Amino acid sequence: AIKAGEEVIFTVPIKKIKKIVPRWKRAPRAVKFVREFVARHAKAQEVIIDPKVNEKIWERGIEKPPSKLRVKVKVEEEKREGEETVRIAYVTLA
Amino acid sequence: KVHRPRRGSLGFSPRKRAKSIVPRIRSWPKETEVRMLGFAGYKAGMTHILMIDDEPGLTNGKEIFMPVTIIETPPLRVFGIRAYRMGYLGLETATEVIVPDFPLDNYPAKERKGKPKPKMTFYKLLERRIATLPKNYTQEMFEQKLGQLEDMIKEGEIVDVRAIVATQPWVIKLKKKPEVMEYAIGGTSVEEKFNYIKEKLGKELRVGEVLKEGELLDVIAVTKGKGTQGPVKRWGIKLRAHKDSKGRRKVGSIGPWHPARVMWTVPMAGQMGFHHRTELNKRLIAIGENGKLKLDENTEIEITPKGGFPHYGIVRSDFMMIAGSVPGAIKRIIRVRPAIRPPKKKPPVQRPQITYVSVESKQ
Amino acid sequence: NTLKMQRRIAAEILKCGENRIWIDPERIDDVASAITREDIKRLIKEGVI
Amino acid sequence: GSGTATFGKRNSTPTHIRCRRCGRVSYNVKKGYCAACGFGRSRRLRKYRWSKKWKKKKNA
Amino acid sequence: RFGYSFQNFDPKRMARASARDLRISPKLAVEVCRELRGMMLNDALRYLDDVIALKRPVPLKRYNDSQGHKPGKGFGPGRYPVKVAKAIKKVLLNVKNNAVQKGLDPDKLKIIHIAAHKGPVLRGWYPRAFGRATPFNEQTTHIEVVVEEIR
RNA sequence: AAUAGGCGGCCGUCGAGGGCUCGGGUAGAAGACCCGGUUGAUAGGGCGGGGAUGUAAGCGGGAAGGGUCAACCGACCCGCUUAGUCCGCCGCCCCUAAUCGCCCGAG
RNA sequence: CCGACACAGGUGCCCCUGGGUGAGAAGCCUAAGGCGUGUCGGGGGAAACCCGGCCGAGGGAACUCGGCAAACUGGCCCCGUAACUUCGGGAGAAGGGGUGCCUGCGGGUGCGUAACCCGCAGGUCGCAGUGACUAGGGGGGCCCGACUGUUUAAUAAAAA
RNA sequence: GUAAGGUCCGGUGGAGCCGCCGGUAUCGCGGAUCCUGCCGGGAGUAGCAGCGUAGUCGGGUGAGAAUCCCGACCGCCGGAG
RNA sequence: ACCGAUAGCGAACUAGUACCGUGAGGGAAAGCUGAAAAGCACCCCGGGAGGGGGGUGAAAAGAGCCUGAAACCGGGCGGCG
Ligand SMILES: [Zn+2]
Repeated sequence: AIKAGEEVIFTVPIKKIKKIVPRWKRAPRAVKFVREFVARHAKAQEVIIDPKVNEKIWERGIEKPPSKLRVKVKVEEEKREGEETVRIAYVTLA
Repeated sequence: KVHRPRRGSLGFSPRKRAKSIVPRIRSWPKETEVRMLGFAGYKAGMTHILMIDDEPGLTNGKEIFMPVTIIETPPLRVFGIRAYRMGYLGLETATEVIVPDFPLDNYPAKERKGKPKPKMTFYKLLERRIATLPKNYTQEMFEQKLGQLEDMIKEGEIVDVRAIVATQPWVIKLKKKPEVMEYAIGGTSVEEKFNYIKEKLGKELRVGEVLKEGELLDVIAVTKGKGTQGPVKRWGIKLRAHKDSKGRRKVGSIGPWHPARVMWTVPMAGQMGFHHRTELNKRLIAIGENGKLKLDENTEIEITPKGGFPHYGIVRSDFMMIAGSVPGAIKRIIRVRPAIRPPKKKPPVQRPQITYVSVESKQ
Repeated sequence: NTLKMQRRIAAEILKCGENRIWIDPERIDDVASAITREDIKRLIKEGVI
Repeated sequence: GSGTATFGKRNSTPTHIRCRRCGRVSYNVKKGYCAACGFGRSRRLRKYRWSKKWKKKKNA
Repeated sequence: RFGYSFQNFDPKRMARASARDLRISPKLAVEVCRELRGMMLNDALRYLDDVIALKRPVPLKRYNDSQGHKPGKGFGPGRYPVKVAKAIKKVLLNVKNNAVQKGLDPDKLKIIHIAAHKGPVLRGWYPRAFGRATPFNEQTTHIEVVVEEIR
């Protein structure tokens, strides 16, 4: 498990979604896949993707996102509004 | 009008998904010798060999190319004996006895960080298939049940006896849930059959002990699935005229005015593949031990091609090399039985002369 | 609260297309507060626009 | 043609406009006369006994 | 509307609530109310929350044309009427408040009657081919619920 | 199969056996089917194997000629280089996620 | 704006168009300007089948009423072009060869090594040099009408 | 009551109504692809593609945001969009 | 001894009004709270619409207002299943 305040390195395999969507529907699908993968592997209720990460994914157009992505995941606890302690996973490049 | 054979065969209808992924054998051959009539394995892959032909024909005594299929064959576990009496309309099972739980040794346990070895046992892998097994079932209870079955056989109410066997995917590391099968025993006397099953109850059977090299077999398996397929692929109809504005891959007319209904024989779309099929007269070229094939009493070669079989692991146990192709996707459970309707001039029952075996990367 | 007025007036003031106007994302409140051409000019001089 | 496409060519001058006499939009502007009352072409009003609109106006 | 179809309502052991002119599907409202009937109030609220969250399909027994099945037993046609569930959750909370202010215990309330009716139809038109204008109508729904405190 | 079958086993007179949710295709239009689920190699990751193209970027040298026949420019060639890039295939390693939870159920 | 409509039609293509390739107001890429409103979104080896597009071994019209549809050729330079003929044409007939990049020379007009064109020699890379885009397939007989042009707006464009 | 129908009992309603005799009439409903109004199955289905397939990530607003606003990135027309 | 709001003039009412056609010209639908507004003061929930209490009234007749049929739809009840 990932605790609050610790950073981990993840290698998201975006390729797994390449052949299940139309070629022109691959960059946003890769963004969604990154979001879901980070949520699942960090057990986080919400995830914040950095604009730099989004630009890296959208670097080569809407049809050619990177096959693999290397991201840094940092977990934080909100514990605000009384809705339990939601876990926020921040994703950054490298 | 112009005549022609109809598209497809009506002898395999309905073309529906197979009832069970585990194939069923409906008929058995008649053999004098007392042995189990067949075996089970997992389909691994395909390769080719060059062999001196010994089967009758024009190409006799000449080296020939020959495609062969590999079935990994871990030893089977004989864990039940069943008896059949004669009912009003056919055979009906009278009794069935399974052996009590015993420790399992061929389980490939791994020592992970923390905790000791799992220390698995029988009735623990079998639960994944049955889920309801006897409790407090002891050796004395098993012995008395066997005695009761033998007394029934002596009385003569029993007309047949068969063996309940289980596969062991865990030894080859394929999976853990076993497949339970019911096999008839060759011979004539129920007493001989009962003794043969009893002496092996709770023990292991090897394809080397069961089958013979160079004999003809029938292969039973569920074919590869193709999903829903249109009539062009399902039955082989001809494409419509290229000028058609309503499609090309469909039947033109699905019937006349009378009868005022669609006849069941008209080709139509539906499930293709995943059907229970039987292929007759397939020669058993070789049986290999521990994934190794011996050629000339001083040369042995790993049967696994470089890089492993595609979509499959590495052959580590006994295996069967059979001529030609067999139905089923990779890793499918394949049943084999002795030839049920063999020809009259059969090939000799012995391994042929193999001059070359292909082990090059098949991927 | 939709700064179409401010964007168009700034474009007219600066003599350029409306797509070449940059509004500080951290001062949209002040941009909305500015409602007259003079306020828009003040924002342009300050650097918000 | 002859339908929807031709109906798009109605952006020219209107055939009839408001009439200074009867107040209806029936004044032929190109020919300079009214198709409802005859203004600009006849001193007297355009009335016909086969027409009922002038009676409709007064509920007669 | 104002009235209720319930017969033996009394102001001591029962509490009622209603909603009128809801821009939702009366068919799906009926299908949802069928399952909501005869259930505890808190359990019904949890069921509606699950339906909204898309974790539990609502079965269809009357209006189920061209509807695909769902995983699990009893499916069969099913779907997720999120809009209807959200609309009915407000009515459920309103009846809960009514019971609480009347003095009943929310934890012991059981939905003994709940029904949906088709209300007034709001009319409009959509243009079609060949000069045809065709009806385009919104069907509103009335919802009525009365719960009883079990003892 | 309305004569709507046979047998072994487990349960009942809280409770065997299941469903949703979870990681995946030997499957698939929705359903369904199949493997795995800490009793673990299901997928990801790391390493290795086996493949598909065809020798990367960078640097050194040469180059038809030009140029003060100097410096310098130069398509292209050679060496580091069976390289580099990628792998909808395979093996080993529990490093990460297969968790938590909810529901039906004969009497 | 008109067509019942926030209609892919008509009215208005009514007046105007930076850079590169290129003969070009062509095709493609791009600057200014505009837009994400030619307005329902999400999922998926999640099929069969339908509509648009790409390729396809060997044979090459055996299909069909009929080569319908698609394919072949395709730009520029050089050579070389038939029957017939109203001597103007046919004609880009047909058919054949070349085409990139780099290092320099020579010629035209020019004050100019400014700008635009026209040739020559050498080296060199690939399957392919009009490498994308743009971009004719051809020939031989017969009937009708001389030719350009007009016609049943909404099944006939023709020999009428 | 063979009947066209009449009359009684129990609810709603709040203001007119009937028996018998003799006269009068726009005097008796299933159709006329009848007229006017309302409401059904088709159906929670078709359609919301084809001629230009366009959005994504952070922040803001607001009870509520795929659809509103700002920044960045990716795109489309660019002899007209 | 005419009709009684699909009847009677097309119009019982903001009717030759709104609307259709370039034009000549064609031309609808639409009446009723209560005796008196006495037209629901205050309380809880809801973003709102409105819901539940509580008041007015002989009776909600609650303005979506005299009566409230049938078609059609939802629930309960009884029968089959
Ligand atoms: Zn006039």
